[PDB]
Amino acid sequence: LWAWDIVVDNCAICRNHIMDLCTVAWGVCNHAFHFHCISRWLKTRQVCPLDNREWEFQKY
Amino acid sequence: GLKTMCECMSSYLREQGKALVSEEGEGKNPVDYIQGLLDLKSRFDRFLLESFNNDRLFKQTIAGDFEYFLNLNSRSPEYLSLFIDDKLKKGVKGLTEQEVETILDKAMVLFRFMQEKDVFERYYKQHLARRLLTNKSVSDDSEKNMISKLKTECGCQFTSKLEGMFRDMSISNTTMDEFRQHLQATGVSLGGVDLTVRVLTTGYWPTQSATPKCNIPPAPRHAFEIFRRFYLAKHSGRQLTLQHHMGSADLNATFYTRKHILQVSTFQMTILMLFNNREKYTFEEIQQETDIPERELVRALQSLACGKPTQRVLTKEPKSKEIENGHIFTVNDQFTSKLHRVKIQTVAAKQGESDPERKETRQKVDDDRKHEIEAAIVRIMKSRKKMQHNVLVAEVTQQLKARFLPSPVVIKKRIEGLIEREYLARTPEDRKVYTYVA
Repeated sequence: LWAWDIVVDNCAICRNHIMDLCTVAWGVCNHAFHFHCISRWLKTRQVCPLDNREWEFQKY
Repeated sequence: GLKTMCECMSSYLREQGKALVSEEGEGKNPVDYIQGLLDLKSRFDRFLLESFNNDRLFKQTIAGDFEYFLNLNSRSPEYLSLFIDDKLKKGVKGLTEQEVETILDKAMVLFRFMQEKDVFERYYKQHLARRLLTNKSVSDDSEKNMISKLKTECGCQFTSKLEGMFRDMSISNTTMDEFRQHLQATGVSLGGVDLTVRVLTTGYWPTQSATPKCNIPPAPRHAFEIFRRFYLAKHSGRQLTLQHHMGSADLNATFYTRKHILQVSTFQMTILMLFNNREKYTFEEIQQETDIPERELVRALQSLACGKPTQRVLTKEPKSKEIENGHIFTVNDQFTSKLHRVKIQTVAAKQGESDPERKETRQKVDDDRKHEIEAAIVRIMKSRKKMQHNVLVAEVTQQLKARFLPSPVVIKKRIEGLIEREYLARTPEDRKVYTYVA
């Protein structure tokens, strides 16, 4: 229905660099987050500095 | 004096286990293999309980021997997953509730002995996903109870990810069912086919990295457009994973006597549509117009014309093990058939995976585990805000023991990446100096 735009460079302030070391996970607004942002908010830090607000994702 | 016979029995058990799990010969039935391990374990337990009246030393010895000889097979967890999956599947000898519970308890006990539980967890997740997609669940509550028991046996820290993934899969399945019911009540549809709407997110699911593309005919195109419109009418902007790689539907199609419902796979759907609409279609042209995989095309050919004589209404050239280009086939509906609905039997071969496919899956799982370990390594340093060269390695190995095996290379890579990405306030040159930034 609608394409997914997670921003190749950076969706927002993620503190994780444009790399897979630090997209699939849905965002807060169900518009998908950046690959770096999702990885940073998954298991990198207790407080997620990757989507302004705390991001944790849900759903399989 | 009680020690002296422990060595002999441990050596005998180790030799017996090595002989039983030896790679000499192929085509070993995973079910028979797991049955043999279970029988050996039961015999040892009976011997210990009868004569050794539950001695701690013998229990420790047998546990150590089992841990030693269990991980001798890299592919062993996959067969364990198959054995714990098909047994839970309906029709498995009509196992009683008590028998199923005992089998699950034994499987959980064995899962405790596995050294590399990450591969076992991945295989269990894949098997559960396949069973859910098989649409042949016996008891979802029983599966949930088994998952909870396995998580409790394996430990909360080790199985938190597995429990979360199972809960997410259950929630996604419930949401998909509710959305399908609402769309049906929506006083609408896209073609009247079976509501096999697999519109579910692949964020935490075992989705294949490659998504096959199937040539959607005008009817399939209209169905896809209607499904997309309904999904937009249900959740605007959001778009879950609904790839047509494993798309399934049930509709009546006639190729040009008796009305029959045809059940075909996603790859076979394009061929059926070509035969239903056109008269003569070459195999090369159909494959080019659909981009179906070679394995998928071979499976469709085997299940279409090379199957039972009752369903053999087309004589493909050639309809044998070999595949010949330009195989002209026609869907002759006038042929006599017994079943009212023509449902293609699923290709369920012996439990296992292709050697290249298994190697690729193992490599992907290992890469994911390495990435997770590297990500979690920085957490140990951040928690203490300081670590040494050996201290960081010990901390990483503390959290990377039950799930997997820690490696110095992963720790070094994580330490370097902490400085590189500035996630942690450490220095690659100064290993003694370590801090946290993020």
